[PDB]
This record gives sequence, C-alpha cells and structure tokens, in this order.
Amino acid sequence: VKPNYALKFTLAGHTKAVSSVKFSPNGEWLASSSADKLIKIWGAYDGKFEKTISGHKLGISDVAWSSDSNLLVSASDDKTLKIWDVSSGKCLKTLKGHSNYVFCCNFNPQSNLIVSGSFDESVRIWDVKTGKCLKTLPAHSDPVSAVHFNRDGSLIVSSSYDGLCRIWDTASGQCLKTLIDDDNPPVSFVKFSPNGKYILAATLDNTLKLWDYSKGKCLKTYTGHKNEKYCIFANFSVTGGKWIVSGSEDNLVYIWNLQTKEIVQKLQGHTDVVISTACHPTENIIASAALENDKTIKLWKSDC
Ligand SMILES: O=C(NCCCCc1nc(CO)c[nH]1)c1ccccc1
Repeated sequence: VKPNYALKFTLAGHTKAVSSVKFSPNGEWLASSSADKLIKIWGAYDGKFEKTISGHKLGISDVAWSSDSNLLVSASDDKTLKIWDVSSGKCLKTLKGHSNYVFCCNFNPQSNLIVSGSFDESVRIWDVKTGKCLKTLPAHSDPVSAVHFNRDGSLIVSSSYDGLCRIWDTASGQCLKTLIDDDNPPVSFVKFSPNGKYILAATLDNTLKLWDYSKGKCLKTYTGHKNEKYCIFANFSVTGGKWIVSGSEDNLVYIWNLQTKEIVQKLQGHTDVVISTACHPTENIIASAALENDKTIKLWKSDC
C-alpha cells in the first residue's frame, strides 16, 4: 500500500527561509519558525493564519510545543531560547547561557524541562518555570544538529557534525551510549521512535538510518533522497501506514515504507530545499516547509 498525500494549503507569510514546522500536540495548530526572526501560528485543518510571535533579534532555527499545547520554545542565532505563551504571544522567559547560535530545542513530556543544542557544541537542560539552566552537557566536538527526549523524558538523544549520536541520562546528564558506525559522516538529525526503542538518524551522505537504541545496531536504511548540506527533519508517520517522512535538497517530500525501506511517495510543489516536515498527531496530515527561494509551508492530506 502507498499513501496519496495531495496539496490542500500553501501557507504564505514568512519573508525568509522557514527553518522548522511543528504541529501542536492537541493537533489544533502548526507553529513555524524562520530566518525572518518570527514564529507564525496557523490552523492545522484550514491553514488559516492565526498570529505572529516576535522578540528574537536574529533568525530562529527551531521551535517546539509543550505537552499541553500552551507554550512554545524557540532556538535563535541571538544565542537565546525564548519560552512563549501562545495565547498571549508574550515571551515568558529568555534562556541565556549558550555562547553561539542555538540550533535545536524540545520540551520533555512533563514540559518542566527544555533541551537545547548549540553551535557551541553543548547540550543544555533548562528549568521552564525559572528559565535557569540546570545542566550544560559537554556533548559534542562540533555543532549540535538535534536534541530530543524519549517518550517519558528519562533520556536525551543528540546528534552533531562530529559524526556521533549520544544518549544521555536526563536526571544526571551522564552519557549512557555513543552510536558510531565505522565511518562518521555528519549526523544532521536524530529523534526517538514513538515507543522510545529506536532512533531515526540522518547523515549528510543522503542516508536515513533506524537504530536499535538498546542493542546499538542499524535495523533499516532509507535512501534515494538528497541530503548533503542541510539539517533536514525526519518523522515517524503513525496515523495511517507506518512511514518515514523527510524533506530533500531536490525540493521534494520523501515518504518510505518503514519496514520495506521502499519510497512509497514523493511530494512535488516546493521550489527550494524542503528543510522541515511534520506529521499530524491524529490525522494523515503532513506539513512541509522550504528555504528562501520558496519560504512557504504546504499542508498535505492522505487517506492512509
Ligand atoms: O540546516 C541549516 N539551516 C536551515 C535552518 C535550520 C533547520 C533545523 N534543523 C534542525 C534539526 O534539529 C533544527 N533546525 C544549517 C545547516 C548547517 C549550517 C547552518 C545551517
């Protein structure tokens, strides 16, 4: 079986490259971040522009939702993260400490913590309530491309242009595991599978790999897309068929069968690198976003 994702909405408004799109956990909203220093909120189902959230002094690389869909965190080239009240659009805290661009951020499931990755080669864990840094992990020896909590928040995974994926005990900040192959191409993206047993990792050799966390083994490889330059997000689609979803530097959205590794669909429409894709938490909906020749978000819908 293949999905049949078709274009429903093109979301225009960003004046520079989009960097990241993410659906709210309640499925209501899409949040977008951009080089234009703005966060935009859009209706997930009708594509309707809701509001602009402003305050960062330089471009935003990443945005992430709290579990209750009430807060956003953004990661900025201004070396800060900002926690936002989405309803008011107000900046609640500025997270200060990173010594270079903040690239990537995520809330833990409880949403009492935020994890961030920076070009400063550190991973930081922040208290949402106080806005204070709790820990600095000396995580990598090159820029940190991604950070993610597992399903219960007990673990962090990070990836770096140093070619490593590392798994961290959240409570202690101690490294549990380093995923190395024999080569070490830059790791441009990582996240845990919904059940937290696997890690999906992108490398800048046009390759996605599914890793067994517990064993430290590669189970699956997904190829045929273009990824040698950008930190392109990848997703587990779980609402219909079990797919892998990724953008591509050839301006397409790739969708693979998770088990077979076959490409099942290629979504044509963007006029630049598809940097970010997000899978809706309950509907067969994909959001895709493109760099500065395009600057649009596209919403797609499938019957499976
Ligand atoms: O990908 C780059 N710029 C596009 C915007 C950021 C996309 C992004 N991906 C993630 C994955 O965690 C977070 N944010 C980039 C790559 C190399 C050097 C400078 C910038």
